[PDB]
Amino acid sequence: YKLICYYTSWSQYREGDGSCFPDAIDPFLCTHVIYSFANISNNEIDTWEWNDVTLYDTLNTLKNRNPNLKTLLSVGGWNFGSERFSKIASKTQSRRTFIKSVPPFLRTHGFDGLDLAWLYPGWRDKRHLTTLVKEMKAEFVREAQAGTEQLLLSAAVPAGKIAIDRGYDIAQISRHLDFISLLTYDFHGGWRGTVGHHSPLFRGNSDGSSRFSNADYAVSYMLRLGAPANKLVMGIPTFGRSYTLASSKTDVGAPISGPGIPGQFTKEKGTLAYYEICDFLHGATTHRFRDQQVPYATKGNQWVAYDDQESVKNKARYLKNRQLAGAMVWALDLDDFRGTFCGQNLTFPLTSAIKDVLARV
Ligand SMILES: *[C@@H]1O[C@H](CO)[C@@H](O[C@@H]2O[C@H](CO)[C@@H](O[C@H]3O[C@H](CO)[C@@H](O)[C@H](O)[C@H]3NC(C)=O)[C@H](O)[C@H]2NC(C)=O)[C@H](O)[C@H]1NC(C)=O
Repeated sequence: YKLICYYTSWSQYREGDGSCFPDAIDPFLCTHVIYSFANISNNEIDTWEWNDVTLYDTLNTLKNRNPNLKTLLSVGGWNFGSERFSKIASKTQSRRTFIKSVPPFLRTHGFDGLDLAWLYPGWRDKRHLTTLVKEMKAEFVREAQAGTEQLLLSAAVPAGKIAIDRGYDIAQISRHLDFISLLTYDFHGGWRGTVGHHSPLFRGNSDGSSRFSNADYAVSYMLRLGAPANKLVMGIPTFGRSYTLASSKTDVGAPISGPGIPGQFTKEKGTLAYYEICDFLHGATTHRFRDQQVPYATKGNQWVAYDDQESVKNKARYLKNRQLAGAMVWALDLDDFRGTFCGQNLTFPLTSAIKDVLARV
């Protein structure tokens, strides 16, 4: 089984224990670690953070301890204008220059592959995404003639039904990618004046309008569209989403006035790292959706939807039963990487729980 784990560049700037450097990553925890977000300048892949070149080095040294560990660099991301990706891929001239620049860059900094994080191509881009993947892979195949291990090519893909149909020719890109990570954790969040869970595993017989907004449906849909199970990786979040209650109602369908208050360390409205949630739980009321099989907690006027060891192991058992390639974890830096916030002095409690299930099966 594969255990793909993302590490984010900006997590280094979090104050106190919140600060996370590649240095803190256990070399034997994940099978693949992806450094989150390279930029594109002059139509060539390039660094993002001022000290990325150093961090790349720190991350890749982990391979000295675990020679089997693979690392990839992800291009794109949320702060990267999709319109920018669109303009690059749409023009053969720009596209070819970008593709040409990747292998040398990856080789120079010690990466074993590239992860495409074009966050949301429109319907006009679907065709160009396919071309980008095909041509990028053809270049990786050609570069391997030089005697080195062929570069890996992966892509992060949203799990939303509409998003998939609109910009992804799954049947086509699946044959060129080494693995596809399904972002099965963005099924809810703010845009609606109601409370809800962003990463439910199952539909939950309750509501009906959105029988497509759960992990099980997304996985089944990808399998139907042509993505081979041995190339599909299910995304499991290590963070939680927070909301500010508009009333004293906390049950399903409770009104919302907006995202929750920022966390002490992550300082981003609407999200909390798992280590922040562990602190939040003290004095909070915990609940769990039996149908969706995911928990949520409330305190004062704050409502949090998250994943714990149990929900995470459950999702791991699920992808195993569906014979998928493995699991993907968004943000090792959002898990209790120090292991000093969530009681048990266990570092990476969420990621380790996933590894445990995958290790059994
Ligand atoms: C990722 O790469 C992009 C593209 O190289 C980079 O953004 C670009 O940065 C340029 C220089 O900072 C911007 O040009 C600036 O300078 C020119 C001439 O001096 C001005 O005419 C522009 O108005 C000015 N730009 C701005 C926004 O003020 C260029 O416009 C900008 N383009 C884009 C699409 O962003 C970006 O900084 C880099 N990301 C990081 C984190 O370094």
